[PDB]
Amino acid sequence: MMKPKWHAPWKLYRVASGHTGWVRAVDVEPGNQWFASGGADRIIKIWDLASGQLKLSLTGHISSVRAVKVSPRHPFLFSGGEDKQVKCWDLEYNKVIRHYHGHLSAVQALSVHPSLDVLVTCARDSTARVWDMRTKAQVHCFAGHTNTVADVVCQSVDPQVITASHDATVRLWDLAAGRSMCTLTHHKKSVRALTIHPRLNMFASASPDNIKQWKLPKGEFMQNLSGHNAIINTLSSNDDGVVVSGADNGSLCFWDWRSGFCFQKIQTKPQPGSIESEAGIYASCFDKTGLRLITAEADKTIKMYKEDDEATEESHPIVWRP
Amino acid sequence: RTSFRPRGPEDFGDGGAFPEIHVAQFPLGLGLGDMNTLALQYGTDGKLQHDAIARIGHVKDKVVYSKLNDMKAKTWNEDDDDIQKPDDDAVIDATEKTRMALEKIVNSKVASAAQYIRYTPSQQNGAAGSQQRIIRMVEEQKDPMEPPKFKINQKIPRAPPSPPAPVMHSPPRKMTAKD
Amino acid sequence: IVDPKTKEIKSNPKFDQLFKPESGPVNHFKSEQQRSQKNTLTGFVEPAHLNEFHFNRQIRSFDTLGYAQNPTAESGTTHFVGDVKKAEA
Amino acid sequence: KPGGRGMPAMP
Amino acid sequence: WEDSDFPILCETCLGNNPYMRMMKDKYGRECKICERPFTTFRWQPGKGARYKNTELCQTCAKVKNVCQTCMFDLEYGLPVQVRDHELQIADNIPKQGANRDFFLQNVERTLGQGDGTQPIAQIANNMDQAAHDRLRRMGRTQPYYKRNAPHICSFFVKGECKRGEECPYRHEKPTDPDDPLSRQNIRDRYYGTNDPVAEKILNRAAAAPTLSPPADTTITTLYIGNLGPSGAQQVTEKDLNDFFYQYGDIRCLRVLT
Amino acid sequence: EDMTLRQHTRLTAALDPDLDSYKKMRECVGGEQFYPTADTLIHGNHYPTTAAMDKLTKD
Amino acid sequence: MPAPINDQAPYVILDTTMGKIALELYWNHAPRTCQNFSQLAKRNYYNGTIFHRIIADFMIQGGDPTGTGRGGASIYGDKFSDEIDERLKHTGAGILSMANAGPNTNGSQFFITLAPTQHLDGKHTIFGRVAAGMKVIANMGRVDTDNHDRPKIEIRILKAYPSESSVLS
Amino acid sequence: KWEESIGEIQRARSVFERALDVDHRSISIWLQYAEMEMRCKQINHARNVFDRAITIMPRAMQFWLKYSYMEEVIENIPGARQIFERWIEWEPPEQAWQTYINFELRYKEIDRARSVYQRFLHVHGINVQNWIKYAKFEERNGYIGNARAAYEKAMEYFGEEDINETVLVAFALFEERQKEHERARG
Amino acid sequence: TAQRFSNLMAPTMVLLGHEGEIYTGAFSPDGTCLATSGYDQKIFFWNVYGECENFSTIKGHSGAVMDLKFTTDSSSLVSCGTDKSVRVWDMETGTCARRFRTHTDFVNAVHPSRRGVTLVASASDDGTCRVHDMRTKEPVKTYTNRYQQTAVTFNDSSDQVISGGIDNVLKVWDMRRDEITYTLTGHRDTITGISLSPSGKFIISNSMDCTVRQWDIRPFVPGQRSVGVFAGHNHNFEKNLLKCSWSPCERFITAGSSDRFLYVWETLSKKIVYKLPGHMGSVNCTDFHPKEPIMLSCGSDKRVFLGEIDMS
Amino acid sequence: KPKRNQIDYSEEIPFEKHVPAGFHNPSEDRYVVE
Ligand SMILES: [Zn+2]
Ligand SMILES: [Zn+2]
Ligand SMILES: [Zn+2]
Repeated sequence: MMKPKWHAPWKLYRVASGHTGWVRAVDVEPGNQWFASGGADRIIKIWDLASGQLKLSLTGHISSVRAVKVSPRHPFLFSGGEDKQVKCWDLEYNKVIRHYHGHLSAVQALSVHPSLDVLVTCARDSTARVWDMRTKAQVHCFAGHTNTVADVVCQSVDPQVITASHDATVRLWDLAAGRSMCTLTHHKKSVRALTIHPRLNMFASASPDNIKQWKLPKGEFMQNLSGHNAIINTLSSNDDGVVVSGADNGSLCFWDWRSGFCFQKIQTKPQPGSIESEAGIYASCFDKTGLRLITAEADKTIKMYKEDDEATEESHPIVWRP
Repeated sequence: RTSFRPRGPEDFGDGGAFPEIHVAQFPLGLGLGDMNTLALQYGTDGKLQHDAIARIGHVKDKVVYSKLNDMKAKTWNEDDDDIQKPDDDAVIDATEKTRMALEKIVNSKVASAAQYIRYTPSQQNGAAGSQQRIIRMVEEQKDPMEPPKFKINQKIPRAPPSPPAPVMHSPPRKMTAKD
Repeated sequence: IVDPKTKEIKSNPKFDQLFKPESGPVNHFKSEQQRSQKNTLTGFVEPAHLNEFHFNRQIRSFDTLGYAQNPTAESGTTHFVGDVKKAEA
Repeated sequence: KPGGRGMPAMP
Repeated sequence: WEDSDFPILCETCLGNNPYMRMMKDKYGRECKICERPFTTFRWQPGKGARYKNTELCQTCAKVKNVCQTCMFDLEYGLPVQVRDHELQIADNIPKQGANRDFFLQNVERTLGQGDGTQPIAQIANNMDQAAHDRLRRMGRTQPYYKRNAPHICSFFVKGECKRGEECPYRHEKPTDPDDPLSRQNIRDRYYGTNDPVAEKILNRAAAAPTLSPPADTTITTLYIGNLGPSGAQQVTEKDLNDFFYQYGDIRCLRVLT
Repeated sequence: EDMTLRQHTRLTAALDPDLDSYKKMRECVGGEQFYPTADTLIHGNHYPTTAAMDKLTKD
Repeated sequence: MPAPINDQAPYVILDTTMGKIALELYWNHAPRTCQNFSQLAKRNYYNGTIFHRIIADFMIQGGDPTGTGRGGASIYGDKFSDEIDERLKHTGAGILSMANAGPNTNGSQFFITLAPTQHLDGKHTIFGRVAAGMKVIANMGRVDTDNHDRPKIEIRILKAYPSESSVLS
Repeated sequence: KWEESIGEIQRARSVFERALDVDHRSISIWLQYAEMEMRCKQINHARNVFDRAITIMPRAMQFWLKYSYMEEVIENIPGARQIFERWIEWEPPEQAWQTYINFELRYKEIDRARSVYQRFLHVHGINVQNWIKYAKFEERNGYIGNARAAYEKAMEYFGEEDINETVLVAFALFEERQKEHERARG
Repeated sequence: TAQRFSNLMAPTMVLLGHEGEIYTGAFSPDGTCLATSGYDQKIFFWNVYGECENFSTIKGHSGAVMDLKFTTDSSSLVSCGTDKSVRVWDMETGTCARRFRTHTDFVNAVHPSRRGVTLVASASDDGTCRVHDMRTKEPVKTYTNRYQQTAVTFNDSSDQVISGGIDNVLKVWDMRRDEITYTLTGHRDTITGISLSPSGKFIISNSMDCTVRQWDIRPFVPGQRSVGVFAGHNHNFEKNLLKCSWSPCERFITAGSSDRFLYVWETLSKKIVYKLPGHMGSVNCTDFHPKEPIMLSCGSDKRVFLGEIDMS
Repeated sequence: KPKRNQIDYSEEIPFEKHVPAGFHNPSEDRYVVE
């Protein structure tokens, strides 16, 4: 290894409750004012970021909402669910203006392209599908994977689409041609999560064996972030270099991206009346500053984490230990 | 050597045929027989490319991942050059290039539901005395009142997947019978 | 120095950087048809813009008289095609 | 717009 | 569906006039061999010809290296059955509907990785130079243009051509229906099975005279003739030396000018 | 994976190497190609003897 | 007493990704062509070049720094005249001959034969033969190529030095 | 298998090729596809099947074992060496290197088997038992000077401050068994 | 990275917007812009630099513009066409300053006097050279030759009119004598364009015989006036009036070609220096930028190509 | 009775996936049919 950059501890500071089913998705508005959250109660809840107050609950999915993205360039929120629907919510009317139909089974994730008017969506049907945001046309179907596609993330340069699957592969896609120009086989188990580093040309992906870092655009393997032996199903990368990987058992490890050193291991507590089997984390997001981590939980709460303001290197030391 | 003649493959030694000896020289099997299987080959790193099998049937795509040293860990706290994000010029150039590339799909998808050609034929017996033809290609007028011409309710198996990417795992971790 | 054949040429090479002939022997096995420069299965298709009037004139001369002016670029000495005896007479 | 020169056929 | 700028055709189908008018019709026909709709091209190869049009699609042309109308091979101008014989290309191409539709899809995928200028692997990469020579030495060199004349006028066969000299169709004897050349099928001619004209070629090519060594295995002598008279027309002993030491070690060369 | 060690160690214990043919082959092939490293281009295809192909078939 | 080392060395040795090769240079048949090849080798001109052409049972060609087949030069300036002399012929495989874009246009590009080719005689200048490594040249002729006879996986040359004999190193 | 039983080997091949499009990570299909070729004496087909299997799933020992064994039974033992060499290039588990050692020992190639150990300890040297097994091997072949040096290098490797009892006991019992009793006591 | 030779936005620029065969194209002598026209009758102006935006488009001809030249001060564009008319277009106004309505057939070529009073030489299918003075409706000179004249230029002193045509011989008319003082004989077929060297010592003349011949037009020449012959280009069955032009340093010459290639020859050696591809039809007109090493080429393909060349 | 709604699988090899190219020449194998 090499020298970790030091990162402050994160502490729990808010617990919003009000979903009646598992909170499956979270995303933060570009201006950082509010975050949406879908859940297994088939309702999308919009919450104020600074005060936690529930602005609005948007209802309209037939079953569990489990992808939610706020468009960086449009006044739109996109969401998909186990009912195979993908929906565009016009936030200037709080109404579903568009549907994207073609998925054959549950929509697992969706990602909204940072500079095109393009939306990509995963499903259990082992496809990622690319949508024209305007005309709802299915500009591509990425029929590469052989088991359900669990995550997708978009970026402006090639590979514009990266996809993770339960076949334990990650694939890099040519979005112009619509063909996978790389397959990263290194995971032993289902790859449920992806994150792209917001300021390095590098991305990460999680599976119960290992989180792996990858240099883009070729996707060559950098290093494992080893030892988080749980069904990891979220990855969030901070702007400063923290990465965090919440897991199905409700544990919540934070890592230095640069060294891979796991500096903190939170274990989440189920909120009252929930069973110890409900500790799990189903999604996480950073706020746009990168100083509030929002996590979505199997206990139907939304928990929020904040850097400990008073920590300093000499309070929480890192040595060298290669 | 001009007094000498080879005749057996061993007579040349390790060298090739002799141009000063005007006899038909076959320093190995070369030229004795007559002219499905790719040939094993050294790479530019001097290793032997047994994993050339993994490259058959691909469009020269990036999945050359077939060596252990591409599965071993690489630099930690990387050298800040390749790892830097692409610049604004790159994201702009990529956006426009990809935009117009998929515009051609969607416009041709929502529409789904003089000019000449100079031709240089290879069959040079040809048009009379001419290395080249030149032809006016008109477009035949479609009748707007004519319905779709052909059945397309056909269904056929998917194209087979692109050949297997090598599996590239960490070695197995031994299960005890306790596990 | 030289610039190989490419989908499009950006940088305007000199004559000697484009048209310098390929050195060395040539395949005994491939026929001249098979060695020929090509783009489709049977030849080099490329778009063209003729004058519509003169193009029509040359068709009808070949059809009706048996000869026409040669359509090739770089036609060299072969100025007429078809029944060249009538063209000269 | 900028562009480039397509190489034609030759004798 | 498949589309292109220009059809895969041989020069006898295009005619001697190097200036042509041609019509393009996207998806305008189904391919005679695979029913897939394909961009059709239609042209008249010179005056007195009929309007010809492309019959195969380009994948079926590429998967046999054949002209899209006449379906002769594009290299030698021979029928497929002759060429597939000499190159030992078996009847490998699937023929049943769903089976060969699947095959053609993979061909089109495979050729789409190439440069577009090659047929399928079997024929793009066949190297039997002796077989190439056998084909070259039997392919017709001149373009036969008579195969673009109009059809024979059935009303003239009925003896009642009511158009007279305005009739574009031919007023002449049909081919006798007992001759097997009158009874041809596009599928037979494409896949190269039971093709009448192929068998008439193969038989006459097999009937050509050939060298063959004698039973005298002790003989290693070749007579050489047509050397011309003595003098400046005669070949030198060096000429035979340079041409024939290519093949093997001459023990002796005797010149008889 | 452990049963194909139990098979393979059993099968290779039950295998008698013809060490006299080994030496004859070593002299014919030569030292360099007879002890090939991972990435030395072995030439000399070795298509088996029919006795060996039968021996493999029985195995 | 043996002659001192000088530019007219009898053998030149090349090392490649596929193999090490040694050539015997025919100074008494083509002195200008042999000295051209040696001085280019002495200037490391061939270092980093590739075999851009391979035709099975015919020819292996290399020695163009551009790898296009059109480039290359010579110590005399650019093109120079052939040294045709019919005491040498392309009598078999492993003949080394000087590749040219037609008569009197020799340059740095050289080709090695893989077959008896006695209709190329007089159109190219023979100037050596393979002295060692015909197994490598036999392997070179097995390398699969595209339809332009260019190897799909490159063979790269990166050594040039003269030697008094075919001994490998 | 059924197409093989009817003698339709070309059909049987295509069926296995179509099976591999469905699951290319199934070791059973690659082995059954391989075994049917070598049942049919299709040794060059079988070699191509194994080269693909070991290319695609390099960590599955069953392909390397079955392939190198086939190439050994068929008496192409320099082919078998290169398979083991290519295996060792993946730095495989300890059990892989043992089969390469055992391969060389069955041909009485002691100096070859020695070289595998000296590479084996560069990879799996951390396991003291690999280090003791080497010195037992050098001892059992009578290279007692190498066996002694092997134990002395073991002590050096694991560090003469972080001293390892298992080396000391094994080394001491070795010198005892070589009658170097004053060294054993030492 | 790669070498650059000009302020062009890219080493080659493709200018698109014409609707017909571009017969003619010229740079402004100040180097700021270029003007192009042909069968589509509109005259398109393009900046040489930046986006090369089509900043203006003059209209007014009722026929194809066969030839088009700037006046030397760049304040006016002369143009002539199949509407039997020469027109002078004011640059600052964009307007027809004069319309010499006096030819009786198609005007094939035009050339303004280099200096002094502005005179416009023109050659026509009526067989006449005419010199028009801006100040008078009537022409100053009418030189009736017997056969259709396709190309014209003044000499540099603007006191001889040089013309060629169907008779293949170039006439040189001396404007104080009103006689042909000498003729230049050597082309095998009809002349398609004549252009005058910057120094005025030499002219080139393109012909359907597929040669360019360089002629010495100086007052005294000690012998034969034929300086040399260039070859390589080709004229096809379209029989376009393929133009020709001089490099501003005179080291290089160009001519239009029907073979799609933009040909440059070196004046001293007569070797082809450039044979650039990229057009898809007859390259009808070619010109050099007056201050910077940039090539203009105008095709029958409705495309204009601008690009750098190494003028070494 | 005639059947035509499907390929007869015994007529020709169905959906034949051809064996890839490999370093060992497959045609050296001679198999005798059972
Ligand atoms: Zn078809
Ligand atoms: Zn045809
Ligand atoms: Zn009739």
